[PDB]
Amino acid sequence: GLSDGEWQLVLNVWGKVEADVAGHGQEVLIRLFKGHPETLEKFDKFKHLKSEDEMKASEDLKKHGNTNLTALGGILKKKGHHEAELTPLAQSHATKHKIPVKYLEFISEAIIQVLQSKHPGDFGADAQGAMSKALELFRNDMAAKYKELGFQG
Ligand code: HEM
Repeated sequence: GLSDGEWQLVLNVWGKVEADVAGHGQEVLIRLFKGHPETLEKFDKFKHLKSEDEMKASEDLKKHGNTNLTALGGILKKKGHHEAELTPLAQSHATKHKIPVKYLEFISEAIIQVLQSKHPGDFGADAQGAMSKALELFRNDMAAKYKELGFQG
C-alpha cells in the first residue's frame, strides 16, 4: 500500500543502512534486547550476553544483525512485490525460530529508533511515515503467511 513517493523515501533512508549494514544491525538488535528482554530468549547463541558491553563485543551478534538487515533490505528493495523474498523468511520464522508477530513489532520499533538516532537529519516526518508503512506492510505480509502456514498471525 505505499505510493511511489513513499517507496523512494524508504529506499533513500535505507541507503544509509546499506552504507553500514552490520553496525546498523548490531544497534537494532541491542535496542531490541534492551527494550524487550524476553526477545533475547529466542536466540540460544546469545544467552550468555549479560550486558550491553557483552552485546557490543559479540561477533556473532553483529554477524546476525548483518544477516537480518541484509534480508530486510532485499525485501524493501522489492517495494511490496516481495512475495519471493518474504516467503522463506516467514517460513523459517514461523517454524524454526518461533517468532511471534509481536516481536516483529518490537524489532520494527528498534529499526525506527536506530534510524532516528543515527540519521535525524535524513529521517524527517515524511521518511518516518513512509518507513513505518513499509515495516507495517512487512509485518502484515508475515502475519498473513503465518496464518496460511497454520500459525498465529
Ligand atoms: C526485520 C525482521 C527480521 C528479519 C529481516 C530477520 C531475518 C533473519 C534471517 C535472514 C535469518 C537467517 C536465515 C533464516 O533463518 O531465515 C534469521 C534468523 C533468525 N532470526 Fe530473524 N529476522 C527478523 C526478526 C527476528 C526477530 C524479531 C527475532 C527474535 C526476537 C528473530 C530471531 C531469529 C533467530 C533466533 C534466528 C536464527 C539465528 C541463529 O541462531 O543463527 N528474527 N532472521
